[PDB]
Amino acid sequence: MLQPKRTKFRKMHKGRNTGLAHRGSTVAFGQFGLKSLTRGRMTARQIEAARRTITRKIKRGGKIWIRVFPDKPISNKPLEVRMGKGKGPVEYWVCEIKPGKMLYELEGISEELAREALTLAAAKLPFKTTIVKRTIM
Amino acid sequence: AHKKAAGSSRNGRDSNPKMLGVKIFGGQAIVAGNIIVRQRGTEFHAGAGVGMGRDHTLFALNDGVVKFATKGKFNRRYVMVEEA
Amino acid sequence: ARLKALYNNELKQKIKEELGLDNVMQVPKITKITLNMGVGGASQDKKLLEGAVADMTAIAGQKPVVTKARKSIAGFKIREEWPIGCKVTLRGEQMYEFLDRLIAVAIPRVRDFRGFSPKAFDGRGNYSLGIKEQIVFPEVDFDKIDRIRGMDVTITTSAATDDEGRALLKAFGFPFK
Amino acid sequence: RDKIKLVSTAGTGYYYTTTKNKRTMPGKMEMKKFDPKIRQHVLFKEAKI
Amino acid sequence: KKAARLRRAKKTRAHIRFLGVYRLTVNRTPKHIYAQIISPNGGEVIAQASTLDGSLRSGATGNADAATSVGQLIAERAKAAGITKVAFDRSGFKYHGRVKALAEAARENGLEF
Amino acid sequence: MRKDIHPDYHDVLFHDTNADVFFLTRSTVKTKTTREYEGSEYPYYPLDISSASHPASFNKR
RNA sequence: GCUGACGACCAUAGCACGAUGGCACCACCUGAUCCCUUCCCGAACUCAGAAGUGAAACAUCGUCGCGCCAAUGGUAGUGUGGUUUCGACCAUGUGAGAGUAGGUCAUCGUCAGCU
RNA sequence: CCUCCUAAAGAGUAACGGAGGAGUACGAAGGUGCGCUCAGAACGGUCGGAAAUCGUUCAUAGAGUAUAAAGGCAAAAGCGCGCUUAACUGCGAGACCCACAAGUCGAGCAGGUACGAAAGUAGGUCUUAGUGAUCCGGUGGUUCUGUAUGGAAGGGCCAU
RNA sequence: CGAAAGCUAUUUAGGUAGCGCCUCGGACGAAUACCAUUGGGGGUAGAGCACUGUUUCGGC
Repeated sequence: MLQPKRTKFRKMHKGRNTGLAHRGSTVAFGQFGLKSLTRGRMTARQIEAARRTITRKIKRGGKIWIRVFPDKPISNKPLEVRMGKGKGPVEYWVCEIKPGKMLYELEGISEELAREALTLAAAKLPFKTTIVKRTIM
Repeated sequence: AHKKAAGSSRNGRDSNPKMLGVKIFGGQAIVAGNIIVRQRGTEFHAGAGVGMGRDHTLFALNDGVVKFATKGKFNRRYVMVEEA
Repeated sequence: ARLKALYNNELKQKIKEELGLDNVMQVPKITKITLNMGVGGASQDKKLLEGAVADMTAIAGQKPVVTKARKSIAGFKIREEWPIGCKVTLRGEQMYEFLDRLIAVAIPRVRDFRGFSPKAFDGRGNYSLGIKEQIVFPEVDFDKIDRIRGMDVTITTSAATDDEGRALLKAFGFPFK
Repeated sequence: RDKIKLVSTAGTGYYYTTTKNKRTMPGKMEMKKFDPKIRQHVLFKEAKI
Repeated sequence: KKAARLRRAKKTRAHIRFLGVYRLTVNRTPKHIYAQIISPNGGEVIAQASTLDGSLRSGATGNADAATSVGQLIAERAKAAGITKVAFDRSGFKYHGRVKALAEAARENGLEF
Repeated sequence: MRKDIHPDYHDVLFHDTNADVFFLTRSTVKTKTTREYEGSEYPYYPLDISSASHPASFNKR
């Protein structure tokens, strides 16, 4: 369950998720990436489940890079509380995902067993994804 | 109220507006005493024809036209009054 | 200032020829000698500081300036601008006379003296030594002494390299090794 | 800081008014201030406000 | 150091430029002393006097007497150029000795400041 | 040098009597006897040491 | 041709490295009587001077190592009108930042002095 | 009441929105003239260390700014020293802000003053918080009034 | 002809008051609006890590 060690501020404005991932849309460290075609929030729980399912399938013969870090706190209001009376407490952390962003990179393994692990990970993620190769331009 | 997460972090204070900023812009006619910039510190510095108040307010020392420039080795923003 | 006269007479030329310097103005020379007597026990007794001032006045021959703390340190119980040391800067004939005295009368009176190590240069041709017992100087007298204290002697020279600094100090007969 | 009166020594009854710390300044203060009743700078002495 | 001297001259230089008056800048070296009068715009020299002038070139320059002569001569040159009211600019030099002697000579030989 | 703020500082004649080598220099030390030199007489300070003097077993039994 | 003073300008002007310069000028430099300096110190400031040196500094010259500057094209954003699956898209106007090619070891003014 | 953000690149702009401060301090911590430059890091050095004071080399501020934050700060607004009272009196062209009541900035003029050799600078403090209308009552001044008249009482005006 | 449901204040909050907005009368007369060209200041959208933080991998 990724989380910043410490933050400048506890709570954050909602913001907007708009635009394409012009940064982080490249397989940078690995040989094989899983990139998102849709936008949304990637919860730290989703990142942890996907990392577990890739690690199990690659079995300590390959290297994984997690390109997403959840650094946005999301507040939640408990049940049976009226509107107002101050912003709710932080319950979990997300990363903002734009269409195009690499989420996971794999290197040091066969293409087939990398595609299997990436498909397995995609199954646990709230995104339409695609598997991308490393090109050079 | 399940999870009791209604945590009071009470901060609803704010100060009154100060109405700072540029009052007269470049190329405008100006008479002596007219306030040009209200600011905190010297975001703009006083060049020829403009004076500086205890509040860092910039005002025309003489009549003319307001001119903005970047001058000096600190690349500072300067306001001048040109006799024109 | 017999050392001043002797340096301007023969030490300068022989240093030039020994270092193989091209320009007479490239020769190293001593610019200042600073005596420091930092007493960290001050601001809690207020007797040691005046004793050290008196001892420095006796040794250097100048009125020393009381150096005060540049910061607060809780570990040493030191606050801003508290007098915690003494320093005197000697230049010109005063510095040359002090150097002659330290070389000829003071350093030999150091108990268990085996020489001053030559690696005690800062790397810019400046030398520094520490005298553990100040009674080495004949000016201060053993009979009516307050207590045993030490001192720092820093020789700031015009040299730019450690070799030039050590050659300059060897020219005056400094006890190296 | 207590409020005190700095009164003209010219006897014109003119006074300035100010504040002071009676712990870092326990004596009565005195300054040369301008007296408009005689149009001169004279000594003003602290008095009780 | 000229860097420190120019650091400590800039306050007076900027205040004189704000005042918008002609300025009598001095500049002394161990050998010579110079005095020149600059326009309020700050980029025009309209009068000058140094110890490089032939009258006092081959003489005891670098001296308080030479400074007195240079001040006396620039006062005459300013008078002949139409300048009567300047602001003195010691240029970071202390107002003392040679600079003071030049200023007193210029102040007594017609220039008022 | 500021006047009337610095200590006494006058001539003195240190003398290493072991090697019998003199050292004429300015110092603040107040001596007792004023031994004469070639020029004149300065306060004289005797010195024990100075820079001119300071520097298997089986077969035996 | 060079030096100095004061400016314009404020990195394409800077940094770094190397080279040249002592007739003028500048800088170190000599001494501390005198003026004046130091919570101590002729270091700095100040004065009186020329025995010495361009060593340092400074000035000038060279270069692309850094810095700085910087297109064209594209992309992002965006005013107006329309559409929309709410992501955006179309018409029109506008148009970055980053990055790339490239550029740069400044350019001028007044006055004085030596040649 | 002050600072930041929300606040949509002029101003303004709400929420029981997100974060922090104030209800003071200072006769120097004000004025002026003169002078200075910080935090750190490494190397050397008696006690002495991770870090005291001393020396050196880099160091445009990675410091400081009485205090929160923002903005600013080398001509330093930061840090010293000498002398001082401009933390003046009468005002104020002209602006800013503003429902009003208030609030803010201000060259210049007169008089007296301080510092400076001078041109000058100075009407508090880097600035933006440190605040409370009127009534009533007190106090220091004042010829303005003074219920027949002269006073006085009381009232008014100026300061508090 | 033609609003407002705003700002400020209020023992105020569904009341009231100044201002804003409506109308009528008078004064004034282009000082107004639109567009073209043009002089300004900005820190938002976007973007980016130069600061404050935060993040991953490799080297050390």
